[PDB]
Amino acid sequence: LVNRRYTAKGKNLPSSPKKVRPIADNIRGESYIKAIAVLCSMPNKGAKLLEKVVKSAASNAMYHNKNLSEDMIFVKTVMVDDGRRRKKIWPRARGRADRLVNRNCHIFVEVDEKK
RNA sequence: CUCUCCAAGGCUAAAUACUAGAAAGCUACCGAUAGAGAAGAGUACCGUGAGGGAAAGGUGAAAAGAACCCCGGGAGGGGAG
Repeated sequence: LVNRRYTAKGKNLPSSPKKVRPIADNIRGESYIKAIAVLCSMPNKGAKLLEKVVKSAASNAMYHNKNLSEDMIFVKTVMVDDGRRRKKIWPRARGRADRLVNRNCHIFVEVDEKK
């Protein structure tokens, strides 16, 4: 389905997909200007990560299609998958130890020329 | 009774037990949770010490390891090879 000419992918980003998905829901299908404004405004780590990936996707589309400006572009699809995990130890009382997982996420954004 | 043997001195190869290993070979023996614990080692780690004891093999036929360009602080991705 993907026009892989027009897309950006960010692998192993430092946030959990459970925390990045809602921000993706708020910009899926919006216009590029509106999405960029939302991501700049909202002070969430996932918001900043999506901002980088979305800006890169728009840049790729513009570079390969010179007659496409920032205001014909809308964020067509947005996918947020889960990535590698790292386990570190958190020690507790009575010699008990717990493993403390750190999750990463993959982010895939495709833009498309507006309706 | 008869039949055998002649101690209280000292040696003796071979046939026999064994393979940590060395070389030459074999397997209706194993193929990475298997096989020695260990394809990387009694190392990492645990205990004052005696001692106990892991997990981790694979690009491609050849690095011929992605010139250069774009986004990004990078990472990474999108093109070009």
